[PDB]
Amino acid sequence: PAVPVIFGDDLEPAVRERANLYHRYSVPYHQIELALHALANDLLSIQY
Amino acid sequence: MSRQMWLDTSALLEAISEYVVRCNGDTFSGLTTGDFNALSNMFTQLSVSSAGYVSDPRVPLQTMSNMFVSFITSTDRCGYMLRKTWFNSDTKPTVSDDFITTYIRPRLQVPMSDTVRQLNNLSLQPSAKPKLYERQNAIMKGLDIPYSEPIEPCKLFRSVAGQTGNIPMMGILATPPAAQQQPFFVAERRRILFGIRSNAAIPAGAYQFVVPAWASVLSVTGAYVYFTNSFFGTIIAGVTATATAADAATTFTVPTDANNLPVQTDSRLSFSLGGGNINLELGVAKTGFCVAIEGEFTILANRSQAYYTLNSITQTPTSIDDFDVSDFLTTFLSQLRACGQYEIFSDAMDQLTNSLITNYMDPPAIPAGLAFTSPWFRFSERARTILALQNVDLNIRKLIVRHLWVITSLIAVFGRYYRPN
Amino acid sequence: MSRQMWLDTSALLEAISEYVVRCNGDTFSGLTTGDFNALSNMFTQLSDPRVPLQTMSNMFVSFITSTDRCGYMLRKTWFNSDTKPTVSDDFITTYIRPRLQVPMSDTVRQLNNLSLQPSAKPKLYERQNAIMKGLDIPYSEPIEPCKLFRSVAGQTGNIPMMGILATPPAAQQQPFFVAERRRILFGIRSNAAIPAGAYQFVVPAWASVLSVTGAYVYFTNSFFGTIIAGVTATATAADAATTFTVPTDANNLPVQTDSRLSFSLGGGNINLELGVAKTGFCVAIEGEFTILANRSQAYYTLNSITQTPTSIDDFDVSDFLTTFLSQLRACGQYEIFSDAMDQLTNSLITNYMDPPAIPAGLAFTSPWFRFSERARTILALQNVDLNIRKLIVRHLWVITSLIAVFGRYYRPN
Amino acid sequence: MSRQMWLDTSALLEAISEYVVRCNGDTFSGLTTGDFNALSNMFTQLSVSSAGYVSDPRVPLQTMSNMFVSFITSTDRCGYMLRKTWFNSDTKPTVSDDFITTYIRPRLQVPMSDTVRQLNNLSLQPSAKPKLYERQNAIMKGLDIPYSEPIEPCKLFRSVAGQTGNIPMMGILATPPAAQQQPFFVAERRRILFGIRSNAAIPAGAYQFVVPAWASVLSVTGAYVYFTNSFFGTIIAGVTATATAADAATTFTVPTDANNLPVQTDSRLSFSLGGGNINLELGVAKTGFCVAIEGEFTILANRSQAYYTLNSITQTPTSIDDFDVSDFLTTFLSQLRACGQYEIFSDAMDQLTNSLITNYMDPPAIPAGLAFTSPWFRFSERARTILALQNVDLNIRKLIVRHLWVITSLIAVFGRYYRPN
Amino acid sequence: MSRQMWLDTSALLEAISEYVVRCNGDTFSGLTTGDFNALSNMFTQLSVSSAGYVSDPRVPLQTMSNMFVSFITSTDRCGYMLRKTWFNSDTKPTVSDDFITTYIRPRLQVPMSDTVRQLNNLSLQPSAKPKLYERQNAIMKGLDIPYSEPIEPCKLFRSVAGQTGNIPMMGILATPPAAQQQPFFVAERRRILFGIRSNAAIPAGAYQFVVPAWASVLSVTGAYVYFTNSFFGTIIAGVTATATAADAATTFTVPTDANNLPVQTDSRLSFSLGGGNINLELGVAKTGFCVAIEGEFTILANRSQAYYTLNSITQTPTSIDDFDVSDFLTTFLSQLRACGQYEIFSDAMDQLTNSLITNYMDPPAIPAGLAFTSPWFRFSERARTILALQNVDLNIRKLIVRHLWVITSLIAVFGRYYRPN
Amino acid sequence: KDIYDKFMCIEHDSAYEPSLTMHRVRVIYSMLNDYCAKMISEVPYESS
Amino acid sequence: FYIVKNSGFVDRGSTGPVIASSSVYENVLKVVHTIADFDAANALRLQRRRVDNTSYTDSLSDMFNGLRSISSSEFVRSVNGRSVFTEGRIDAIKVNMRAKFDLQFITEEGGYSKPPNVKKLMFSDFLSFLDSHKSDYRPPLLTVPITIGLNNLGETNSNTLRMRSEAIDEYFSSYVGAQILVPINVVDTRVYTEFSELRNFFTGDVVIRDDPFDVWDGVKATYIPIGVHGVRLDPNGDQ
Repeated sequence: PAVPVIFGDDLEPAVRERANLYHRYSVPYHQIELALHALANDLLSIQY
Repeated sequence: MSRQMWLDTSALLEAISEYVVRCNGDTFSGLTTGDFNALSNMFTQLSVSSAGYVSDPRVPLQTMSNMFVSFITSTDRCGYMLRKTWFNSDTKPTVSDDFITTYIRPRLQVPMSDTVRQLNNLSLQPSAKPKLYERQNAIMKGLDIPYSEPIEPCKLFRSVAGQTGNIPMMGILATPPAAQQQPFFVAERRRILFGIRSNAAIPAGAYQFVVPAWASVLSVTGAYVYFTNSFFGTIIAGVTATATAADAATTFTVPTDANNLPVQTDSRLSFSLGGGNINLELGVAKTGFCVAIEGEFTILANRSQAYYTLNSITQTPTSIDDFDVSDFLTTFLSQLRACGQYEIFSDAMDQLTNSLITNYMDPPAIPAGLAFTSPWFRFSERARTILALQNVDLNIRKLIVRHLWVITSLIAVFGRYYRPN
Repeated sequence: MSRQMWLDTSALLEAISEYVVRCNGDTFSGLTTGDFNALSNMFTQLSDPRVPLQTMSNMFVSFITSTDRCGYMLRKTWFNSDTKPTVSDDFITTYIRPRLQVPMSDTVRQLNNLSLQPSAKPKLYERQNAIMKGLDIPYSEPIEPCKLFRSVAGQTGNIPMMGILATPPAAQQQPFFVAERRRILFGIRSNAAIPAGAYQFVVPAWASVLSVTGAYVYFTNSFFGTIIAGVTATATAADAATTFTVPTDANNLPVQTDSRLSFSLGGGNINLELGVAKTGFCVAIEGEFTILANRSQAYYTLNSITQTPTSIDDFDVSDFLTTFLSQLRACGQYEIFSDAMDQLTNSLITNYMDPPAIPAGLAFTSPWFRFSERARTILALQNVDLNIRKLIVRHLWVITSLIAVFGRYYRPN
Repeated sequence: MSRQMWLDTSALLEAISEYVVRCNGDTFSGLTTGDFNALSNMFTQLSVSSAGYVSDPRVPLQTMSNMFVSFITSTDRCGYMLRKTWFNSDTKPTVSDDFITTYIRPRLQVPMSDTVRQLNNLSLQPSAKPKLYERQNAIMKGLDIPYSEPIEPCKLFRSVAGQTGNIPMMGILATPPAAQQQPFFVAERRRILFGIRSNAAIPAGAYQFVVPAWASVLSVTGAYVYFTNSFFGTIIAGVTATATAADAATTFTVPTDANNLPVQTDSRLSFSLGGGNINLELGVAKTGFCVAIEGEFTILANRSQAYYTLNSITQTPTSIDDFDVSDFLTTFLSQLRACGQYEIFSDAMDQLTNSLITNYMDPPAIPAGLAFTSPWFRFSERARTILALQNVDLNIRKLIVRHLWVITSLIAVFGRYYRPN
Repeated sequence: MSRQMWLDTSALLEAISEYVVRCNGDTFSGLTTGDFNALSNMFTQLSVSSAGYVSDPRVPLQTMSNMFVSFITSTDRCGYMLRKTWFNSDTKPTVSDDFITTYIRPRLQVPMSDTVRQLNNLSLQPSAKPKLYERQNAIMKGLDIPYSEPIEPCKLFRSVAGQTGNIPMMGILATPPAAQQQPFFVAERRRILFGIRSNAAIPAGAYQFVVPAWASVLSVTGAYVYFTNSFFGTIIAGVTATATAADAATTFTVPTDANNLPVQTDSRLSFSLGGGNINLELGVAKTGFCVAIEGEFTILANRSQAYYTLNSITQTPTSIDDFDVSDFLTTFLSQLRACGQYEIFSDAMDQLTNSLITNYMDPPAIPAGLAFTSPWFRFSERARTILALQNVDLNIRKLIVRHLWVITSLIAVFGRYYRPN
Repeated sequence: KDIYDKFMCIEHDSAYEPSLTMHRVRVIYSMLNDYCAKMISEVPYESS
Repeated sequence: FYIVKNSGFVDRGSTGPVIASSSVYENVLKVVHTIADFDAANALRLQRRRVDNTSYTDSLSDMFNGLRSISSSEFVRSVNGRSVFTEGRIDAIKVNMRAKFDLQFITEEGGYSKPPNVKKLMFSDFLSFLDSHKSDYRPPLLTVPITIGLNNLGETNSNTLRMRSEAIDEYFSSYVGAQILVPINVVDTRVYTEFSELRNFFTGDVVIRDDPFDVWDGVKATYIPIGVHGVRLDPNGDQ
């Protein structure tokens, strides 16, 4: 539905991360369980 | 973000409430009822995720409302959603505020949801008293409302060329007549009223009644049409409720049915005030008469727009209801008073209302003559006043009203759990 | 056992009902609805499923019938505290026990008071709690003002005040506050015109807890479908505005306007100001009535009662007994019960007054299922301290409801 | 910067004062007092420059007042604090000024500070004479005041439809009556007064009294209620205080209590005037009566907002107190006169209070008829004036009074150690 | 447990309150105040059975109150406290009840704590409005109150043969007189006054006033003694306030001071009403006179036991104050209303009060004719009632009152943080 | 049964050992690395 | 945690999921003594007194004896196949100490051949605890075991008479005997009967880029000066 990683940078459309580069999977895990790993996206952001 | 995003979330909150009421006193020890499971899962989606386990649902809900009030009260933050474009587009705004990144975001399923919606309008027994959601969709996107959903006609009432009030007409219908007067068309909670009152008699024959703009979208089933002399309990003067066992059958006819509709009969009628004028054939002369249509009133399929788009509005000033927001604010108000903010809030709202009004008229300045005679939570009135501004183009006032409503509704939903202390 | 222990089960039976009505006609062949599944598990948590429900009602009637069995529930102490009692009756042993989940269950209950659209017509449970433990009722739940009515200084009753409103006035009388199912009425009837200015109205006790949203406030002359004399609902497009104010709101609340109003009678007084003199005027407030936050106690505690005797509704019990009664008449056991209950009621009144004796002047005008009345009767004994009367009402109520809930499936064979 | 940043620092300076009071004459040779320890540390927190033990706390405290006066005078600098938004939102302003940088910043420990604060409202014996910080919070953020803090009724007073003022109503209460007049409700420092004056005896029976908007906030404990004929020491005529051991009991009841409260009795009572009305029952007819409630007065829970928000105001013009600012200015004034600036200050203030009001009315200009009858420090009066402008609507007026007040107080606190030389 | 154990803990809760107040707005980050540490240390000691360190008090404080309310609500639990023994001895009882074991336990340091208490009665400026602790000790163990502690004489008033009431006498003092009536000794908040009223002049001579039992324990410092005509702002008839610069000085004498005490002089006097009678020498004849003593009143050394033990009470019925509990209840009451329990709580106290009274009279049964006019928290009035039972011997009635008081006090202390939700 | 032990330490009561909370703060940071930095990248799927 | 003479819970014939347990439910306990904190419990353990000629006891033990003992048998009591509990409530001592409860599940197949081995904690063990920690300067943690018997009679199906009812009860007695316990209410479980909802509980999102980001590490971006060039010295702010 939308990009999971939020890079605040201003980029050329050509290289800008977009929705269709990602897919969302529904897995047999409670959100609580996946929670921590979701932070990676936040870390991946301010670092690279 | 998107006006859409706010709705999807509002809907979720309204869903949470629904399932709370569903679970009240149904939370037993040895079982996980489906309703509770759903309630549990909804709580789970409300927070971020990084909000961890939910041990006491009161907290995340409480936290969310608190952040909402400190947001909805600061122009600097919630400004973005006050500009014209927020109401008329699905443009993801470039605004950074951790309230929105946390709570507001697309929640509904597509396209399955939209579809279930459409199917409902064709459903047999819709919710008698619907969620703000539906109203929100109508007032903002101008979507359709269920075909069988009932409504109290008197709300629909708007000012027309002739009579400029539904309630005011009361004090006059109770004053004896000087001579044969003009017809009148009024509405109660559960019935529609029309007729002619005179101090002299009125001959038997055909009389035409021009169904008012606002009422030309009403439909009724299981209705009883009879002659009566009361309007909201107040007695109507200058009319007769008399009849002989063998009087000449009095009937009327609407442009949608080729057969005559009887009056004063134990037969349950079904007809619609759409299409034209009611042609009434009075069987036996009467000294002023009043017909009553009492039954289940619904808005004619696919014409609810007139009401919610605020299109049924012809003249200025005008009478206008609140689409029921008051009925939903109750709780949030109680919560406000209960912690002493009812005042500090009431101030911040005038501020919000004023800034909204502003972004609608070029050039950017509060129009002169604007002075409210009521507080933010008495919408019905404030709407009247917004609509009464001679300065601004009518269609813009209409928008402002609609806009204010959506924001107001949003409050009624999100603030309910406010507790700062 | 515990009072909580009963309420807990009551709730579980009202739940059995709710889900039964949910599953009606929604029980298909290759399909197991979530509702039916719940209902099923509730049936299990209790004990074909009709046989058991029956056995249970039977043993209940059998229990609440003999004063020797349920004696403990009639003591001033059972209603006063959550102290587990010492009793061995194979009914309580088999059916009464905790069934709600703590603390969760409670947490939900409160989250509910803040809910947007609570139930329009709540379960007995919610009432039981308010009346017994003095809990809160949802802030947005609606009630019919006339039920909220209790006798006050100025007037004896509400309904009776009708026949007096139908009689032409002799001279400018005293203010009146009366209530219908869907609206509140207040004004001053007179046979001589009344100047225009400012008029202080003091909101009665019972009515000071009400709050209205989506209301039309207009001048009328009817009350419960009856003509009010000495009042004129006349006016003209020229007449000056007739506003009114309440302490809770800083602005003026207009009358005879198509505008929807929402104000609160918690300020204690309505300040009304007529713009044009009238030969008797009656203002009406018609809208949605809810009970203000934290003040729903007054109503369900009977603490809103000041005079004696007084007017009193039945907290809607009558409406729930219907099922049970109809099942009694089909057994002939209607009379037997009618009597056994007459004892159950005596004994309870007994245990509330020291020394232990059926007080002076206790003749019941109506049978056990006309609570609204028998309540009036008990609230009428001046030889017994006031507060103790109130309690007997509240207490008697709870047992009544419990009956309304557990007997339903009664089929004594 | 942030309005919050100013309050926080005020509270610090206001705390430094407190401890200076504590340490006076308790500074001995070999002792180490928790008080002096606190003080000397606080002396440090002022100056961003340095952190060495202050050998002479006079120096930095002075430098600070001086810097402040020099800031608060120049509208080019302290202008930002006079904007509509500064009194509203907690949005750190983009302003660069030597003062703000060196002395203003957040100082209260969070969240602890708030926790303590709320825990306090429930405390048994709150300060009988509160720091300014408390009012600053109630007047600006609308926070709660301690549930059992005392207050003098008359301050609480405001103008009502019935009677215009309180103090002035005295002279009228003196003049014998023409004939049975309308009820009066006045308030002294330590007691509330109500009753009905008449030259002719008025019957024994029930009498209803509508408690005013300003007094429906009150609640008393440890009270003696009796019949008197004095108001602020002045004699009230048209009332009798006569009675005899035979007279029937004279009880009064309040909606909040289902029991009769006795009058002219040695028992100490406690009741709430928030019920909306008093019901008095004269046991024996009296030629004019006046009841007095003398006890400990407190503002009901979650209601102090009415007083501190100026929401108790319904008329215009109106009688308004000053929230006691006058009592705190004393020091600053006496320090101004000391160096001959009392004059030059009044002129910079008038520019401040003016320039302030300006920003409050769109479009941006001084109102017509702004006749300041008193100087900047007689606030009570200047408030009446602001609140009497028919041009600007009530709300904006009130907002200006509040905003003005906060600035006023802010001065009363920071100026004190001012010595130019 | 021990009556002592409750007092001890109460003292601690009160200390906690005190320090919460001391810390309010004095909690700056980067600075650990000695006060804040003490506040913190006390919290720890509160939840000593479950912790050795505390982060935020918001919770344990709440929990404690909630549990406490749940305690004095159920007779079954707190029954042991309503027995005659609990008020008499320090026998460590054994009660299996979570609340008692968890919160009620020894807090004060012995004997050092007592030593300080004594050293205090001797202090120069004791607290003007003391804690409940002091009162609790006085009323229960009958200990001494500080020698310099000021008090309002009117509270001290009790009924004596001559004049039955204090406030009631206001009515008679206002009615012009017939003959030369008996002398009156009445009292106000800040001044005590006596005299003789007549319609005909009184022979300038020597008059003797017997000092009433209740006032025979008073002492004044910094007092002006003048002639006056008012009493609580109510005019007294049969009294001359007139005097001439030529008049012969009027003086009075007390069995303590061998010297004459001037009247209508600007000299601040110091004397004691203990010892017997006041000898007044009227220098000039006057048509009714009223001497007034206005200054600071304190109870004499070692005589407080009279006031606080109810030994001032000589006859029945009698009017008595409430030792100010009502001024403390305020908070706990405001918290009960906040969650609609104010109703149930009352019904519970009633049960408590009754259950308590019962345990005092043999055989175990509510006395005949026991009718309460007031609710549990209007103590003053309820004590009057207990004290008015002719079938129960005096000493027991007093105890009922003293005992009931302590419990009421305790409630006012322990309940403050109640919030169930 | 093993719910993040390095951070819980059921054996010790945080109410008698303020030291623990300090230790926890320490752990938290190391958890950024052990959990938060490990990004779920492979959810297995098949065509059906 | 509670101290009690004897306890257990057998609910034979039930169709519920719980049919046996080493512990009981909270409402079945009657608290007659309350030990405030570790300290106090420890203090009582140390107040020894002479009982008779050759024996001594201790305030804690002395208090434990004051409790009514309910026959093991009475716990497994049954009437026509349904377990019933005619006895009152279990007299018990409430100890307000922090404690960890070790949960354990056991599945009852229906074949009553080999009795399960349920871990039970005796009063004796609690004393043994208090003595190994008498000197500790901060309360120790008691690990209290609690077993729950899950109803799994589904794998057992025939109508043939194999044994005597008395035997079945005797079987279940294996669950009773515990002296130190924590209420079954303590155990927080979610119980699903329709697979559907078990799934709806266990469902979550993970959005993942199809192709992994290509992260460049050793990029070397350094400034390089251009050749010789005309240098202009910016002039100082003049007047």
